[PDB]
Amino acid sequence: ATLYKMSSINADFAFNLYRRFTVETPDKNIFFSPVSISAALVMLSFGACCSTQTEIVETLGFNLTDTPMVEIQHGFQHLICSLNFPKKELELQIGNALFIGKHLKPLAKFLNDVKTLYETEVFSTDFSNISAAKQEINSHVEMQTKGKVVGLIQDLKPNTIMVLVNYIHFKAQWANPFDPSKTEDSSSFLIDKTTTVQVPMMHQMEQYYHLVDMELNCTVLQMDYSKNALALFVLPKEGQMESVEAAMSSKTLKKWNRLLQKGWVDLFVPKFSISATYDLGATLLKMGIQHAYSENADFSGLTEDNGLKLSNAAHKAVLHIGEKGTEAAGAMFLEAIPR
Amino acid sequence: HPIIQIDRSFMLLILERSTRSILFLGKVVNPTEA
Ligand SMILES: O=C(N[C@@H](Cc1cc(I)c(Oc2cc(I)c(O)c(I)c2)c(I)c1)C(=O)O)c1ccc2c(c1)C(=O)OC21c2ccc(O)cc2Oc2cc(O)ccc21
Ligand SMILES: [Ca+2]
Repeated sequence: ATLYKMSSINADFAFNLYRRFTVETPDKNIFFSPVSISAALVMLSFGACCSTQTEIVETLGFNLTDTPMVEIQHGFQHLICSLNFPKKELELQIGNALFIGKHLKPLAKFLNDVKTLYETEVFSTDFSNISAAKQEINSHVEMQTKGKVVGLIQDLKPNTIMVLVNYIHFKAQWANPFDPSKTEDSSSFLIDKTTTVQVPMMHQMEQYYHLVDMELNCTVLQMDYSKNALALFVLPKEGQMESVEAAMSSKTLKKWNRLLQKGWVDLFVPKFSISATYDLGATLLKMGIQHAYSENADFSGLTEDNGLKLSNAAHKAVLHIGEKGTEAAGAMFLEAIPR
Repeated sequence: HPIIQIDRSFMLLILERSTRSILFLGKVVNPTEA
């Protein structure tokens, strides 16, 4: 109810970022956690002031006249809390870690806030040994994602003085699992007009919510997990992927939620894993986060001396879909250097 | 019954119900990409 308006803005941010990725890497796999990316940037905004702060939340899709800064902060705090609330049969955890340089002067308020309100672990980190620091952070992310996100950080700047990381791990079982005895070992999957790859193809005949969107010329299939989560598969008609991508929005999701109807489907779904990485520094800059990178960055709410600025950002996310369910994880990295 | 065969490029969303959050979003073009 109160979360919905925010999650909807978060969804339109997800689709806008998705469309930037389709320009960066056309006709290629895309996979990311929008909630991870949004949550990491809102955390950074908690210590920002003035235009540095407003640029971040506006880039995330918020209108400050509609949703005041304090409301955005409270909302995201409530969102993280709700997502982490234990739900039987569902593994879902989203958390943050702050790796603070030995000589940093973080404000006691910033630290207590993130720890108490934003599921944050704080670690005193010696960045003078940059190789060891990078390994500590990568290993932490690896642990918190149940081993699924390995080597998040490829390079760490030698003058790094703070790193903020967000992680998400998700593991769920299908409401109606596939029988591996009905999985075809090797089936064709079209990757371009003249080329197929072979994948195992799972097969079941069950009642699912589904629709054909008559305007967008795509099939939409909902597959429930056993509690509090679902997967939506969107299968455009031949030649329609670009137009469907253009149309993806919270408005479109609301339309589909009304139109979905449960009935029998003879369903074939591939068993597969993929992984994706994104260097987000320049993308976030293009999207409107400018002052955070500048020599006049205003993070006066974070450290005593306003002594840092954003230098780099990256995301990695992984997916596996099989007969039992789905396991996915992601992590976001934000690097800071002296201002 | 209608057949739905996910045997070519598709988009995928993983949603959490209680908050209506998109946890993951993607497009699968080549499911065997390393
Ligand atoms: O079809 C159902 N609607 C679900 C599925 C759904 C669909 C979509 I699109 C989205 O994304 C989304 C929607 C909206 I509005 C907005 O604004 C955004 I931004 C994104 C989501 I999130 C979810 C829905 O919850 O909206 C459906 C609803 C409920 C159920 C089923 C389908 C179903 O198979 O059984 C239930 C169900 C599901 C899970 C669960 O833990 C319990 C439960 O119980 C009940 C009880 C009743 O009375 C009816 C249905 C179901
Ligand atoms: Ca076989």
